[PDB]
Amino acid sequence: AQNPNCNIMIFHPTKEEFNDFDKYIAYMESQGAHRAGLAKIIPPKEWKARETYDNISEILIATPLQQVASGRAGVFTQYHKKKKAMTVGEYRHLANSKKYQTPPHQNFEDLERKYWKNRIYNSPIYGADISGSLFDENTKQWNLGHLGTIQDLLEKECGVVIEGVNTPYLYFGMWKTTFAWHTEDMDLYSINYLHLGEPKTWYVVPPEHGQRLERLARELFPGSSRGCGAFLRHKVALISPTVLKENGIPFNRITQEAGEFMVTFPYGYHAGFNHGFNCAEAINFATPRWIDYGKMASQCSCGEARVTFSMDAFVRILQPERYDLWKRGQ
Ligand SMILES: [NH3+]NC(=O)c1cccc(-c2nn[nH]n2)c1
Ligand SMILES: [Cl-]
Ligand code: NA
Ligand code: NI
Ligand SMILES: [Zn+2]
Repeated sequence: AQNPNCNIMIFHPTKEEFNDFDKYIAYMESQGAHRAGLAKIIPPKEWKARETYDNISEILIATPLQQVASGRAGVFTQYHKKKKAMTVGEYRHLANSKKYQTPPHQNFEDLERKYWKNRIYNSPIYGADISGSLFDENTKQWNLGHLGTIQDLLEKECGVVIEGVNTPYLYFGMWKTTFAWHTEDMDLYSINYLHLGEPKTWYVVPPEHGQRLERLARELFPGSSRGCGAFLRHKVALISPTVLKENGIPFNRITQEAGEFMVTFPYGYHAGFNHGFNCAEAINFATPRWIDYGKMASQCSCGEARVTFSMDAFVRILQPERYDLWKRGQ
């Protein structure tokens, strides 16, 4: 059995191995990468996403979000307060201001300690889920806007055409910008590229142990759990590595740097934070191995989670018994 301890694996594909995306995902899984929930892929030296990042300043962040915490340093929720629009250039200047800039620190571990000690006392601002892409159209390898669609995957595996599209999103982060514990919609894969800037630290729970995390979350956020049987779907709960370790929850951590890809695997819970101003791009995707995870994915039907149009078909076809109840929550 490959990677029995569910360690996060790091891959260094050659330029030849970088041609066929699906093939490489399958190769990583043949090595047990998925057991960890998250893998890092370092592109070959011959590859680049686009020529420069010199001309990105005019991109608009239509609704920046201020992430306001409640709770305690290691166990907190965050809610997203909407702010007035601003450009990426304006956001970059804000991230670098004395109020929001990354503090002096010795190494990634010192910064990690400062994050978990101090995050709740600040409210960082970020740009999230901005449809768009920064890959140049001439980048033919691992271009996140040119991947096979989930709708086509389902059609290929199960035989029926469905409506819906699948396009990338941009994220602009600053110090302490936080992504709460979650799996992807319908327990899809994700792929995540860090285009520019400071690092992003990730925490992940092996898929085989996701229920352990759920059980702990239920204990630590008891009101939220009563409100929804899949409340981690809401993407607002944080639990620190110290608290995870105290509670015996299996997990791993890794820092992604600019120029690196991260893949999350079906039912791999993840959370993390940004070290300073950065830009990432991400998209969900599927493979044949996802289908069984999609069939079995929990769903939030309390109303809070969101309205993702593309998800409808996925629930409708894979989860017919649940569909009407889920559709009401939409
Ligand atoms: N699955 N991918 C993610 O959860 C992900 C991808 C890119 C950026 C972020 C993110 N970075 N800061 N807040 N959220 C999350
Ligand atoms: Cl700090
Ligand atoms: Na470990
Ligand atoms: Ni995610
Ligand atoms: Zn819910």
